[PDB]
Formats: sequence, structure tokens, C-alpha cells
Amino acid sequence: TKPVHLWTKPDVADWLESLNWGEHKEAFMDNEIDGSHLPNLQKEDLIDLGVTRVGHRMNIERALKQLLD
Amino acid sequence: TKPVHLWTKPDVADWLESLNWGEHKEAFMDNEIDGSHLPNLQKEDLIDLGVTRVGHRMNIERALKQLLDR
Amino acid sequence: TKPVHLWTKPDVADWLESLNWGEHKEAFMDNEIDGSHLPNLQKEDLIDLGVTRVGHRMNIERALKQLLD
Amino acid sequence: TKPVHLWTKPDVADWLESLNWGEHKEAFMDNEIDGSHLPNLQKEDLIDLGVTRVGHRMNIERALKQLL
Amino acid sequence: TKPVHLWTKPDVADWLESLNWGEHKEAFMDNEIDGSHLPNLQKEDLIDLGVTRVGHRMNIERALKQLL
Amino acid sequence: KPVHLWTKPDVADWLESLNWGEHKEAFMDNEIDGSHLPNLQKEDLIDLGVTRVGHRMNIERALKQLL
Ligand SMILES: [Cl-]
Ligand SMILES: [Cl-]
Repeated sequence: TKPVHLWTKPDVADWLESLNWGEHKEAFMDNEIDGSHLPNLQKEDLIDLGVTRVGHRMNIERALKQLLD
Repeated sequence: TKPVHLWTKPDVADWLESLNWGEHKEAFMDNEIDGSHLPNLQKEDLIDLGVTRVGHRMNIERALKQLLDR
Repeated sequence: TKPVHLWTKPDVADWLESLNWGEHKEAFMDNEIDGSHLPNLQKEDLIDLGVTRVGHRMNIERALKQLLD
Repeated sequence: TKPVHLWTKPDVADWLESLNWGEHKEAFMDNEIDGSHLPNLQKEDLIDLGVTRVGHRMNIERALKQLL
Repeated sequence: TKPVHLWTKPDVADWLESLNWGEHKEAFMDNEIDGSHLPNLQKEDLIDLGVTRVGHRMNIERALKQLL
Repeated sequence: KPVHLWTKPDVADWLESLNWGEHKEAFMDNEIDGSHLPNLQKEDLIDLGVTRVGHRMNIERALKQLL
């Protein structure tokens, strides 16, 4: 399995789609988010990426932290 | 009773109604608040969820801390 | 290569181009960024310089570390 | 969205791949094609870039104008 | 993994070991430190818990700020 | 199957079996089959997209055992 730190920008878009978060793939792509960034995103980054719903963002944050395992 | 961390989004709405805070049901549901979020909500989160009255917000903050010992 | 602390303002523009970041030349030049400033550039500075896209900004922060560290 | 006129040479390569036209990334990269050029390429430019199959080139020309 | 606010006292012990700070397990255990307390510990709490070396304490404070 | 008869899909299955599926596409794209697998050197693996150092040495180790 490809490790997260090597995921490309399309790999990140595929990850979002796998979790039914494709609504954010355009913003993540336009902001050039790849796997070297993904597990290190903070609350303010996700707001800048258009993730605004409180519980929704906390869910994404949780999933992001899990990628560190 | 169900532990807080397993509360669904409807379960959280039920909790708000139990404490006569049903005015915030819609915002909590639209923001997908479930029990895995409740004890970690901070002032700014509550403001984003429409809890703007000062003393009212403080009362909710107290009830959230209480979830840690229920 | 010329040491970074000696880089002129055009030297910083060349570096931006060398990494396909020429879209930021005008802002860096207008703000008078030279080599003596590159080790002091923080996130807020880069945002002031027009680097707003999230992953793109973290890519520039990474390259600055690679250039100087 | 990043405007086309600011696409870098890698951005153009990624665009080619995205449309399964990756066979031409090397030529576009070697010829320093970026977003400032992409929407202005003509038939003869595309031929110089290795895009020789007729219908295939016509499809790229169609996409290049939809970038606008 | 498990959210920090749910961590039991043994869970906090496991976290300390995971960062090679096992010298502080029994003190954290005896003081009944669990996840509900962990992120809110201050300098004087850590000193009360036996975390005395300056840099070593700053390192623990940094990790605490990260689990939160 | 013996290794030197492995098809391109056979090599892909091998990578999958070792949870190295991230290299399926490049190995398939580069037309790697059993007749090539044993003769792959460090620079061939790099050309095939194998950049993690220790991981690459793990693959090289398995390629020898494949013999
Ligand atoms: Cl062609
Ligand atoms: Cl690799």
C-alpha cells in the first residue's frame, strides 16, 4: 500500500471520494494538497479549504490524524 | 444509559431537548454534531453553532463538562 | 552557487522561477525580498506576499528550509 | 481555481495525464509549454509537439478551446 | 486512536511509555491522571507529578499541546 | 508457475501478495514480467518508481529469493 506521505494530489482526491467527502476534492486540489500535507492539516487549514460544518470538520480531522498510524 | 461517545446525532438532539435547549437542535444536526464531538466543543464551536447568549452558553459549557462524569 | 545571504532581489526571482513559482516574482520584487529575508519568512509573510493556496504555501516553506537548512 | 494562464509546466503535464494524453507530456515539457501557451497552440504547434494523429489532434484542439 | 478524553489511567500510562517517559507512570497513576486531565496539565502540575528537568518538561508540554 | 514464465498480470499478483500493490501500475506499464523480474537492479527499481530506500532493499531481497 502506498504510504500517505507519497500520495499525489489525485491520490488525496481519491481518499476524499472513498470517505464520501468528494465535495472538498476541488478545493483540496486547487490548494495543491498532497499526502505530504494531508496528516498535518489543522482546523484553520480545513476552514481555508472550505470545510465549515463543525462536526463535519472534526470528523475529517479525526480521519486525518488516523492516517499517522 | 448509552455512553456519550456512542450518541448519534439524534441522541444529541434528544439531549438538547432534555435540557430545554431544543432551539439548537437544527444547528447541531446541520453541523453533524454527535457524541464524539460533544465533550470537545469549545466556546468558538458553540458560537459557530448559534449559542450566542453569554450566560446561556456558559450553562451549556458546564453541562458539557458534566458529560465527563455521567 | 552564490550564498543565499548574498542573493539580490533578482536572484530570489530566478529561484522562484527555477521552482515554477514565477507567479510570485512581482510580489516578492515589489516587497523587496532579497536573500537576507528568506530565512525570516514565516507563514504570515508568505500570505502577505500572495502565497495563499494551502499546500502550495507549505511547499514553499519546505523549499525554503531545504535552501537554508 | 488556478487560472489557466498561470498553469506551470507540471500543471500542463498533469492536465495531459488527466485526459489520458500522457504520451505528450515529455514533448510538452521539453518544449516548455505552460498555461500561457496552452490555449493558443495551433495545428502546426501541436504537430511540432508530436500530436500527429488527425482525430486525436482535433480532440486536443477542441479541449484547448474549452479551457477558455 | 481512542480519543484522549476517554483515556483511562492505564491508557495514560501507555502513552507515557510510547514516548519513553515511563519513569513517570507511577506518579501519574498515583495522582489519578487520566485523559480528561492530560491536555490541561500546566507547568506546576507536571512539577507536582515529578517532571523536573527543564528541557524534559518542555518536551512533555509540547506533546500535550499536540494530543490537543 | 515457475518465475520465468510469469506473465505481467502474474507479477502484479505477486506484488499484491506482498502488499506492494503501489507498484502494480508502474510494473505493468513498464511491461515487467517473470523474464525481467530476477534481473532487476537498483536503478531499474528506481525507474519503476521504487524510491523508499529500505523498502527498495526489501524488494531486492525478495527478488533474489524468487530465484
Ligand atoms: Cl499523436
Ligand atoms: Cl516507493
